[PDB]
Amino acid sequence: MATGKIVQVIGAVVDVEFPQDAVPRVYDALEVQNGNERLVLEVQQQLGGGIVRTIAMGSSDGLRRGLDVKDLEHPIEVPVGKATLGRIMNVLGEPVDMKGEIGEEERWAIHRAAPSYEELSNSQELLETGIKVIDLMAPFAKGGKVGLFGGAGVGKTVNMMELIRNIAIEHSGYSVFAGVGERTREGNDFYHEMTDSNVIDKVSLVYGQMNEPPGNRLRVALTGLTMAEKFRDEGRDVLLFVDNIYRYTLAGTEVSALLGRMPSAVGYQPTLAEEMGVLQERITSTKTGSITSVQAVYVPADDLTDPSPATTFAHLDATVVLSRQIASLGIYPAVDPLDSTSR
Amino acid sequence: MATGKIVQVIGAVVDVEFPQDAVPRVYDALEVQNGNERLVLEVQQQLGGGIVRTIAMGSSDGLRRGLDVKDLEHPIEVPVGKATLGRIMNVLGEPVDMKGEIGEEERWAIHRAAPSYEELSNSQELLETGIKVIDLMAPFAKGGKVGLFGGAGVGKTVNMMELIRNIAIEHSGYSVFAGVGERTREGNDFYHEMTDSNVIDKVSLVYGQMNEPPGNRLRVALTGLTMAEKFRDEGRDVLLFVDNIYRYTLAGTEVSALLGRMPSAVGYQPTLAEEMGVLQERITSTKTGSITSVQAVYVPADDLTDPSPATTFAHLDATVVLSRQIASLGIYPAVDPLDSTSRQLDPLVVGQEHYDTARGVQSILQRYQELKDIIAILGMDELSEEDKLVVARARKIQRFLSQPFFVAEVFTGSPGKYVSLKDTIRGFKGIMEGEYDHLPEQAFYMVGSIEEAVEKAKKL
Amino acid sequence: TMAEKFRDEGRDVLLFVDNIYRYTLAGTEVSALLGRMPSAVGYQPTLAEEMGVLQERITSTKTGSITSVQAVYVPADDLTDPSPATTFAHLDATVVLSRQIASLGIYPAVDPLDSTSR
Amino acid sequence: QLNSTEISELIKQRIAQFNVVSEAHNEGTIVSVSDGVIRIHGLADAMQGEMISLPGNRYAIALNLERDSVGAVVMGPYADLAEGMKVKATGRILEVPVGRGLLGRVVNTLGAPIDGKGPLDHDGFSAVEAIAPGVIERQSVDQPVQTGYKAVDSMIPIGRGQRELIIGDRQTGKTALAIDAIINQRDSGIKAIYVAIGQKASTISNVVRKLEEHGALANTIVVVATASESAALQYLAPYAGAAMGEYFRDRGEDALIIYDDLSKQAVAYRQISLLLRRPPGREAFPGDVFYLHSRLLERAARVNAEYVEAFTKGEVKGKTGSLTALPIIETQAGDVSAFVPTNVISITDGQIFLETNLFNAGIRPAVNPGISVSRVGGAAQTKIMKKLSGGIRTALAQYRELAAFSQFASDLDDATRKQLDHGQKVTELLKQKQYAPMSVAQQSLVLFAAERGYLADVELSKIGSFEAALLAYVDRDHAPLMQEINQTGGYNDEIEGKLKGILDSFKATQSW
Amino acid sequence: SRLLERAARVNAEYVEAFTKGEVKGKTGSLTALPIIETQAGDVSAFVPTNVISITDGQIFLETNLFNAGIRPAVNPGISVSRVGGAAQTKIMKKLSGGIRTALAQYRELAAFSQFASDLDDATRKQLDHGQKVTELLKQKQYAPMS
Amino acid sequence: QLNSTEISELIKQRIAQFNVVSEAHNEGTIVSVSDGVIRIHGLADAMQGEMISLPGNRYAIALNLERDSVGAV
Amino acid sequence: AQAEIEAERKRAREELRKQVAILAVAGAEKIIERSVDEAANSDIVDKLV
Amino acid sequence: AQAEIEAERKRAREELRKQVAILAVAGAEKIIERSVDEAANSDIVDKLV
Amino acid sequence: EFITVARPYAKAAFDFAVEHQSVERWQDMLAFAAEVTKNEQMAELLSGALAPETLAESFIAVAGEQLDENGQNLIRVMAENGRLNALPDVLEQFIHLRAVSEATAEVDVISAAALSEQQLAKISAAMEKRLSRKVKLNAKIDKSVMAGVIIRAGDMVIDGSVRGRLERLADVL
Ligand SMILES: Nc1ncnc2c1ncn2[C@@H]1O[C@H](COP(=O)(O)OP(=O)(O)OP(=O)(O)O)[C@@H](O)[C@H]1O
Ligand SMILES: Nc1ncnc2c1ncn2[C@@H]1O[C@H](COP(=O)(O)OP(=O)(O)O)[C@@H](O)[C@H]1O
Ligand SMILES: Nc1ncnc2c1ncn2[C@@H]1O[C@H](COP(=O)(O)OP(=O)(O)O)[C@@H](O)[C@H]1O
Ligand SMILES: [Mg+2]
Ligand SMILES: [Mg+2]
Repeated sequence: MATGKIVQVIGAVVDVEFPQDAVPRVYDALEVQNGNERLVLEVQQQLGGGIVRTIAMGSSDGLRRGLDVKDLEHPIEVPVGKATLGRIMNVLGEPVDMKGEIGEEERWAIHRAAPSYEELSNSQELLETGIKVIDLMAPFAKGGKVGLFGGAGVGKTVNMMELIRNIAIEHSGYSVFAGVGERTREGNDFYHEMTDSNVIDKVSLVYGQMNEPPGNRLRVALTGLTMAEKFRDEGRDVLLFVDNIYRYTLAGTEVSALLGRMPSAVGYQPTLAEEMGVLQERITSTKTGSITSVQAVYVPADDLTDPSPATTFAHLDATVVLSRQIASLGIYPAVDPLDSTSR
Repeated sequence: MATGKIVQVIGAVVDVEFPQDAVPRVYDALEVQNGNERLVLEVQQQLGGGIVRTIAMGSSDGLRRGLDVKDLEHPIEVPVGKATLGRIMNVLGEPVDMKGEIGEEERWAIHRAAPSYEELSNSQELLETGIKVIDLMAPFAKGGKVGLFGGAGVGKTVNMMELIRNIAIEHSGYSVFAGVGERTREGNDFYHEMTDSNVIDKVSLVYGQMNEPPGNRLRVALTGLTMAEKFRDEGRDVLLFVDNIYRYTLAGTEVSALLGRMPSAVGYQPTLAEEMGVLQERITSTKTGSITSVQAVYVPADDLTDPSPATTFAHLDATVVLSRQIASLGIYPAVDPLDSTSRQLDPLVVGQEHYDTARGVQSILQRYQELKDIIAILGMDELSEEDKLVVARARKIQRFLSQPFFVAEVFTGSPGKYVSLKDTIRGFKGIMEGEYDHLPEQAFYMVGSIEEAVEKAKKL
Repeated sequence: TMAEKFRDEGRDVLLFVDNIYRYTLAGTEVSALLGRMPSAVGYQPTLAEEMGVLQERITSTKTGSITSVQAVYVPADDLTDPSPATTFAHLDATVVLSRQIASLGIYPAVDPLDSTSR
Repeated sequence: QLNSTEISELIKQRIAQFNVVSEAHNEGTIVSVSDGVIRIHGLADAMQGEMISLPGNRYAIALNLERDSVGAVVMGPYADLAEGMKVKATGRILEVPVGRGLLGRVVNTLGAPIDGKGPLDHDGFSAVEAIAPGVIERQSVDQPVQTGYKAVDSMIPIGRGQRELIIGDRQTGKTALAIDAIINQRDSGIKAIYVAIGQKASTISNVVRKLEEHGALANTIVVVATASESAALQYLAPYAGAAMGEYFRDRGEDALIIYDDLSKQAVAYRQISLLLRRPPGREAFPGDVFYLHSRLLERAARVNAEYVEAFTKGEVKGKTGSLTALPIIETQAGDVSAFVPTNVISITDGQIFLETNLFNAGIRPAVNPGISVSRVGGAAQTKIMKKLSGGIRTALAQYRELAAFSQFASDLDDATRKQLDHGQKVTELLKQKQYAPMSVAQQSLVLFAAERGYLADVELSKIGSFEAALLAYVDRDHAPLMQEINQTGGYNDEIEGKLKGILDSFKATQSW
Repeated sequence: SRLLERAARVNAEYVEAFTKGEVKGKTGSLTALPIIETQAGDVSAFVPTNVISITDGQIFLETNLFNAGIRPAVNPGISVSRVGGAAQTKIMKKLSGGIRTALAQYRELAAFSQFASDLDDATRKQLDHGQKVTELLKQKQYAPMS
Repeated sequence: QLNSTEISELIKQRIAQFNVVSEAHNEGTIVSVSDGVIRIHGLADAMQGEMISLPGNRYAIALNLERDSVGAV
Repeated sequence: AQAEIEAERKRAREELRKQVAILAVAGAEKIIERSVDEAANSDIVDKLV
Repeated sequence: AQAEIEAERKRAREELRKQVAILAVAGAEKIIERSVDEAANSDIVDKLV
Repeated sequence: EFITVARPYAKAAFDFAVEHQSVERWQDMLAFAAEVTKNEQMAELLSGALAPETLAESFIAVAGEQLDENGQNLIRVMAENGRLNALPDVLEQFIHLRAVSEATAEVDVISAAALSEQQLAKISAAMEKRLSRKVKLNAKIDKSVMAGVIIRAGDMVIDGSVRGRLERLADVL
């Protein structure tokens, strides 16, 4: 039974009105019949008088005022577990490959609190990646964050594929690859290169690319992370790849501007260091398992002081720099050992 | 009959309330009695029910709430045709020269649509200015636009005076001068220079002075454009002089800030590029006639990167670059020959002779700019004997493309000279080839045709 | 006010103000809550009047004289911040300290190329 | 025209076919008018992105569906509108005509023909704001698009489905390079589209005259939003062009589209955004200006045979469709690191950086090696061009740095003296005249001449006359080889020997 | 602008009409010298931009010159007067052109000054002449010269 | 013209009897929730800096005592 | 061609003055369901030229 | 040249057709205004309802 | 204009009037207040910065024909917020809400002359089938239509006027 009414539509922002007592909570998901296709709205604010301001997880065009809105009593929920290995999904946990359907047994909400203080593992351990340059000059902490700073042509994709392979064969973990705000061409060729290397059977992919409305590019990273968390609970060691966290920051900035909040230090949203910490704090080792993360980072205007790099570097444990000079020498992986760093 | 009543006055911005049936449309001219003076208002916005938001064209002092407002059901509309020639008018098409009424026959509204791309006339007929450096290094065709970029004090206004005179008593075509953001001293000097030089009878002058409300300064470019478009319709090849585009963009910024629009990149108005396009798209040649135009562009703080000069570059066909260094050397006009350019400077439209002469002049001057520091450190007697000749020939070129203007006489006393393009090419082509290696350098300074150079050397 | 009372008794008085900048800063902190639109860098619209209303009455008269030394903090070492820039006009002798010279260890760290007197 | 019965029969057919009955429609009132934005009261069933019809056969786009009013932007002259006029809601989200029938005609953002030559014959309409093909529906770019310029086709190969950014300062041959690419597309399967944003009308008049003069116009659609037209038309144009191109893409054909001054689209979107009071961002551009350019350029794609087969409901089986975009960006003093330039550089797959100090030195086209790249690269390039061109880019970049060093070092090593000559000849060879596109065989044999040393005696000068004479000689005698090269693009030791024999015979027997 | 455009020279007929006779032949004049303060020498500010756009010329006083001892620290060549010689006695107008050219040459040849004894004597004579003119312009306060 | 957090059913409660202060000054109702900031209606007895107890076991800090509502975090 | 089309239009305009009489009655009779009144011609000829 | 003359022929034909359209529809308007009755108005309304 | 500020007050007044079975009295009460709001002297008082409480008392006094529940509460709440000038709209909104709950539509018809009362009754029954409400026709005699009728049912309109057909034909040409 639908109970709400759309009252405004301004770009990707949709306001819907509910009875005074049935008001949804903050991160609940609503849905609407936008013609034939159903559309999911994620609530962002509760305004006075039953009005609720939400952001559309899809194209906003075609929405009338007064459309009936149905209130799902839970946040966005996505499939998790073994069933998602080798598939491709969007933010909403829907297959955007064409292999049919995901036979998941269970669904998890993408929003939850980070591990509690008494739940973190009372130990510190290394992750043997099997690559000489990384293992020597920039070791990985099991449960740490790692930055990738190289450009293009330097073999970044082959590094990610080698990591995906080794974490599965030599260790006994899985991997999640969350591609946020990047080219569709590169995800297509990356899927083809992973299936042409028999590693596709060991990685689960989630994509929100540049052609996607802001909310998708915002929440795709949380979808990937909550799948990595379901792998963690099973007792495994997981790798989570974020193809560009700078685009997660930038989509948070776009959504903040759409909601009409005042601009922060360099125009970034006022909630930047919170939105970043809410993601990066879930990537930790626990006394049941661990999630390690490899994050491609992009520095605006080559400025390591800009608020986005400055906020990201607070969380990174290790830093691997890829250089074209090392590749011109025919040395692979093209890791620069002088600038590569680990704490 | 008047039907509006004033409901607000905040500076130059006035709000007027009308009956719901009769609301004036946008850009309509309203009229109100500011005491004994008659004030018109231009409708900027229809906001809310029956209220109308307007800019006062005259000064807003003395207005009070509840005054009656009559709406003239036409935009601001001005007299046009022969009757305008040799008069001074303001943005409203009212005379300010005290020579009595204009004695009009017809009036046109200042707001109108630009020609469509199908009505344009592709043309390549070069204009022949009386100025050596501009004819040589930056030729421009009928219907084209020319921008005189430079700082303050470099000679934009006197260059435009010289162009008006040369294209008014050598080629006898009409001209229109729209002084947006004029300085009253310079406007009076212009009026007396044109009345003394007998050209006043072929120039139509519009002034919006600096001490007038912002929108009054803004509209003036459209008033001068509307007169040039009347003269074009008659089949003439008119020439339109805009005294400073930078002050047009500043007037637009001011008007936009008064209306409370949200500002843009550098505080400029959001509509900056659309105002520039609505101005510059009406200035084009057509199958019946043509409007050529030259525009002075002040570059603030010496950067071509801020929104005003950056946004006007997209429309120009020729750009002349004036420099205060060259002027301080004492060479006028102070055109930098290396940095001024044109889209029409290629062999196919100017001929191979003109193109080769121009490229050779630029090459000689570049080589001299290279040799200058070797001369400074080593001294001239170390240069090779062909470089000691490039130096002298470049130094004579650098003299020869100065020129005495007819209007600069009051600054220098010497008479002006008009130089045909044929004589310009003949002179530079001779100098580069060594036909005048026997004359002093000062034989070329502030002369007209090369004949004056040889005759001065013979006198020197 | 206490300095003015000692001036009006015909005495001559020394007044030391240990950071005048804090007066304007407390005005900035209050200014937004009083419902006044912010100015150039956040400061209250009335920065120069608030400063001049205090600064103009700390002066010597024909009945008595006040000699005064004010410390004037400059935020973020920016000598062109509105509060220093609008303070400079009031004083007669301005001594400008600089961090570069202090980093040398050369105290007193006066910049002699910026300090001046009437 | 003496047969006035033609006029009377036209009017009689119009009167006869006039439909007398009327139908219900939903109607609102204009409450406010300012700067191109209108507020409408009513239209309870208006939908976001809908086309609202104003009195005068023009439209507004409903952008804001506020609780009690609709904020719409007028597409055309707004100034005659007034409070109290009544508007009707069309049931349509923003459409444009599409199809072969408008191929070779000039139209504006709404698909209305500004060409004068009568109405279009489209097939159906396409939604302007569409969604790109997904990750699984695309294919790798591995087919060449030839731009006809030796510099680009050798150094910076473009593939079908690539997005290559033409970026450079004002007046450096951006528009020329784009329209010469269009003119080259004549006699290829590629259909061309030119979207002019904010251009002055004289530029468009010249562009159309040059397109018809060189016969390329019958291939290409021209979409016009001139500098004086309302910002709504300038902002929403490239999406119309992209839909007209995507029609061909979805049918398994190849298209190429040029967006002239996306930076002017970003300025028009900034204006339309600020006039709606939307919060600003780094340089007053709205927050989503990236999502303005991204969702446009991501539509330029190559789509696999299963996607086109499923879309066209089985009517086409083997074809793969593609749409190739060449956006143009204007920088100020070459600061690539500006906001909108570094966004579009973060979106595309390469850039053709055009350098102004090369352009003024007569190096036209002024492509700058090193800083310009194609990340698709040699996969798109044809084999003969890939073989011949491998060195040219790095050879040119190192020549440029060495010739920068040279000015301070007279009397320099005789080994670098040869690199610095051969680089100066290759840099002299790669420039060419305004409207002269060159086929793959002509470029290939000129590059073979340059790479295999046949210049070193003629290295003197007159290398332009040498290049013209070489082309005319090869066109006279060895046309069956130019045919083989143009049809196959293949390269063999046999073809290597043939090209040696051609240059040996040319150098010994002809003049320049 | 509406403040500064009130400074004007007025012809004899305006004076004779305004005073309703009682004055004839004479011209009225009001000369305005506005002062502006810039923050660290930036001219790109708002109020400096407006006033630099309105007036007939500018006298730029710079702190780098004032510290070196060039007082008054007028920066020539960056400073403009659009009136020129028309507001000069013919003796001053005659004598000023060589000063302008000497300082323009000095400004062009200024860069080499940090390497003076690498230079040629011909340019050296211009460099040390431009220094002597710059030294000659210096003048003490409250000593007006006829 | 904008609303100021006066809404239909609170206006209805005031319609029932204007002097709703006849009810307890000790408590109120949440009216909006945005990014951790909360607006509360009622709490005539609230004092600035006070701990306000929410359902569950949570607290908010009363930052603003405005004309009709309390702003808290 | 300009002089040809000008005289061709001048010739057409006279005949269109006949045709407009018919076409105004056509346009009236098309849009009312009982046809228009005969011999009302005096007002149409007052409109006609 | 012939293509441009064809464009001018189109322009003149359209201008003439527009003038005759405007005159004919104003004529039909005055015809319908004079040439009406209640039996026709009732018949129109009865087709609408 | 202040539709948006009047919506909450109208909704509250109506939603209260149905709890106490007096919609019909509330409507006339609000109509009385909406008329007092228009007077030239009262409109001078409402613009004056009196304290909301005394301005409310200065407004209660001129209307004693008012419930304790209605005037002495609604007017005071609107005065505290300074909304009293919104009363003319709080009325219209109230009426509209009522027409919504009572499933009624105020269809308007426009014609060049009176309809036969068979035409008009057919119109009633046909609109009641087009819509799903009891219609309440009101006619207007506008001469510019010349023949036929315009039926306006809110934002929906059906145009059968000969002028509309004429101008549409004008644009088919
Ligand atoms: N290869 C070439 N050879 C000779 N001339 C050329 C060449 N390419 C461009 N030009 C000339 O250079 C000028 C500028 O070219 P174009 O209009 O393409 O520059 P643009 O960068 O597109 O201009 P803008 O940036 O102002 O829009 C034109 O006059 C054109 O004729
Ligand atoms: N470990 C490796 N061994 C051999 N070659 C490699 C290795 N890593 C990278 N390369 C080479 O570098 C190229 C880089 O291409 P690619 O991986 O597509 O770059 P990117 O992924 O950054 O776009 C690979 O195609 C391959 O030729
Ligand atoms: N050709 C010239 N001959 C003599 N003086 C000149 C010449 N050109 C410019 N000047 C001097 O420059 C001054 C101002 O020039 P102007 O044209 O007003 O510059 P701007 O471009 O700043 O308006 C004039 O007072 C005049 O003395
Ligand atoms: Mg000037
Ligand atoms: Mg261009």
